[PDB]
Amino acid sequence: SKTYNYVYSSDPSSLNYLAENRAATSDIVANLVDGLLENDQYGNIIPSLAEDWTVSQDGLTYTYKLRKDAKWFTSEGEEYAPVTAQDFVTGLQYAADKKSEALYLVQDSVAGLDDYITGKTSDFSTVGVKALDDQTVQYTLVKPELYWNSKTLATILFPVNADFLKSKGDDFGKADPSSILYNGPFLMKALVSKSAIEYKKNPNYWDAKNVFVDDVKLTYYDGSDQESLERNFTAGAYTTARLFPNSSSYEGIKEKYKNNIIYSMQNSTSYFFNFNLDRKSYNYTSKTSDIEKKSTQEAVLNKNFRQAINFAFDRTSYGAQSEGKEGATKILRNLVVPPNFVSIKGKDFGEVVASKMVNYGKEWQGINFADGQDPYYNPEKAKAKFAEAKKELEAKGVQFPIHLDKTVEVTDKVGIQGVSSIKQSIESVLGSDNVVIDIQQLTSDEFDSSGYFAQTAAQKDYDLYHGGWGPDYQDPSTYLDIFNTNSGGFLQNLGLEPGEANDKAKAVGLDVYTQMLEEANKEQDPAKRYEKYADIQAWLIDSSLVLPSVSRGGTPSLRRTVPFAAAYGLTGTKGVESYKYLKVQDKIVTTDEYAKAREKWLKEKEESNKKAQEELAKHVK
Repeated sequence: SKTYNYVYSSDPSSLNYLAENRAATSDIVANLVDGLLENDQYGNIIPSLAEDWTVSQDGLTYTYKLRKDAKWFTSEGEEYAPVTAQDFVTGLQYAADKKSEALYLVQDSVAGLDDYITGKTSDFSTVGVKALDDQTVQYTLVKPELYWNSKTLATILFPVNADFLKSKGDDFGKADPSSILYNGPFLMKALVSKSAIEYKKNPNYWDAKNVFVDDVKLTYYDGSDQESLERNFTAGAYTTARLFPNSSSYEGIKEKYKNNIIYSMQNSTSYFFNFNLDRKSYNYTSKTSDIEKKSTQEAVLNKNFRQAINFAFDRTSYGAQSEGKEGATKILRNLVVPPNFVSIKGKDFGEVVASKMVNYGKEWQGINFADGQDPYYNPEKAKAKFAEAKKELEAKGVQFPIHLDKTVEVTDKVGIQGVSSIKQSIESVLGSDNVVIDIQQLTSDEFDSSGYFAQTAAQKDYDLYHGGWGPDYQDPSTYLDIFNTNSGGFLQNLGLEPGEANDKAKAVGLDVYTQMLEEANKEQDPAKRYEKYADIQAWLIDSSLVLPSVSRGGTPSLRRTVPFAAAYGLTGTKGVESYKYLKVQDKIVTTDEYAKAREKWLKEKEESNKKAQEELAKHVK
């Protein structure tokens, strides 16, 4: 038997792929449930449960033909029932009925779905998903979406068996392998909080031939023993290992593995810092007075203040805490939309955003948004912006310094160094008589419930947050919509609730931002549409409501995985998240072997993408 062994860091709150928008859930379910389409090794969208599909000439009707040999299985591997088109009707009705946190992916796209979710109608037969027969599912959209098929790689568009769902009721989708049915490459054999996630290859999966490992075992990793990754790799227990050049052990590791260290490419997941614009919870704070809390509440609404923090935040120093001195810039990401995410007549998105910055003030003159460098850090600009913020805030009675709470997990030693670097950088540039970053070290449970797994904006217990977005579909709106005041998926992390559009959101212009998103979304020509989203991304950078930080990837590893065997996707949950396609080998890959494979993959990706674009036209009516 061939096994992949490594670690995981995030336990899921549930397995409810229809109701969750957290990667903690979809990273797991990517291995357990398939949707209509998936990815190949090159990022092409290829058949999954749907063996064929058509789109109408007006772009509003998508029809999918499901393969007859796809079945649902229990967690023990027993066949439950064939997959049918009705399962996609069931899945969408359930996502709507449960008010899924990912409803923004479909609520404004599928005909009638907004009316049903919001109570304008009560009958799901008016919603644009239909099972025409057992093998044929048909979606009806409100407007054309060239990116619609990419959306089927998001879990809210995955199927569910209605009888199983009914039998389970509120038990459906709990963090228990028996809470869902399986139609994907693996069965979940173990899901143990703070201990293990274990997958077993499903021998009767419709595409079992493309699953090259029989078992996947992930041991819980809390960040307290970073040397354990290479230690267990070298002992033969892990298949891969992420290296930490700051560790005392790195000198010896690099001498042993001089020809084996492999750096991954930066990918489309973007991280950024944001502020809590309407903080309600103060369990984790170093502030002791209402004047301090009100002073911070006022400061985070002040644009000059946010820009001063932006220009005082040394991203190189931050990156160096995990990547070491020489690799410090390899992870840096300077927009929310990756600069190469789309192109506009051959110009990259980030270049167009840079072009738009000329209208947002001298403080952005000459900015370059390329990955892998820090265009923000600028102490003299930061100090000048802060002086302006301080005059504005003092006129309101604000007391200085402004204390900003940032949380970190007590066991997460690299994360503690990261946040310590941001404290040092900001306080060094602006002065601790002006800003203090108060680091709150929390237990796992406290870190989870005040942050990523908080269920309301009111439970967010911090002034600064560091989270990120993985794109759900191939359009800049997947990133830029997450701050809109009507339905933004990231709004709670800013302390705001979708719908409200309250005084604080208006104070920082997020209502204007939301209106801009609405206008840009109406544009159907891709070049024009992308140009409008570039202006929207420029507005957001200028607003400094986000402080772009890092991406995933760009990091060193040792590997016994076969280079570029796995699936890859720019968006969705069927790429690197999936252990389908992945292969393991005995030999530790060399840097030179990886480089040769990378150049081969880069060349083949362009050829394959061109073929894929050709194949697309055969599907119109």
